[PDB]
Amino acid sequence: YMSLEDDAELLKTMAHPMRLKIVNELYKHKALNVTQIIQILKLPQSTVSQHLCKMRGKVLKRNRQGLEIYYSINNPKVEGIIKLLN
Amino acid sequence: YMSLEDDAELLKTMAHPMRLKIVNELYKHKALNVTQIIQILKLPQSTVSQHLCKMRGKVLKRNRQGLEIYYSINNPKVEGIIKLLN
Repeated sequence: YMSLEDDAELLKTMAHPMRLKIVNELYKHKALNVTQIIQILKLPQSTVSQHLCKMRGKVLKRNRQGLEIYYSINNPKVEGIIKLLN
Repeated sequence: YMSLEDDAELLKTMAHPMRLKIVNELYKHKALNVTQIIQILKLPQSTVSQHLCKMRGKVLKRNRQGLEIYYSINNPKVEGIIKLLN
């Protein structure tokens, strides 16, 4: 059941159009900082930050390089799903 | 062809433990009626029917053969995702 709950929560977290767009970009670029993500998506800074915040942990991993914060996919399942969808 | 919104909505519809169980079972048995599903999941008919109702047309296909109504997976993305999740 835990494998099912984990998986259900993963899908739930990814289940938003702009979040899938963010995950796809991270899949295409491996790792991106918030500024880069904003640039590509052309969305309000706060919109991107809100999405990244909700995704951090189960879908994305956060890494700090200097003063920049880099996001990348934190689970092989996420990458597999994004590939299947695009 | 499916849009970004269709993909997000697909994940949202599958984002429930028992729904993932249902999809996995259909993946393994190919065709199952409500009674077979209720007996496999060991859940109330009310609960199972609601999940099937929400999934029909987006995640699952409803089929009729004589007096029997059975479900199957006809969306490639759904099959692809359930395989990746196991």
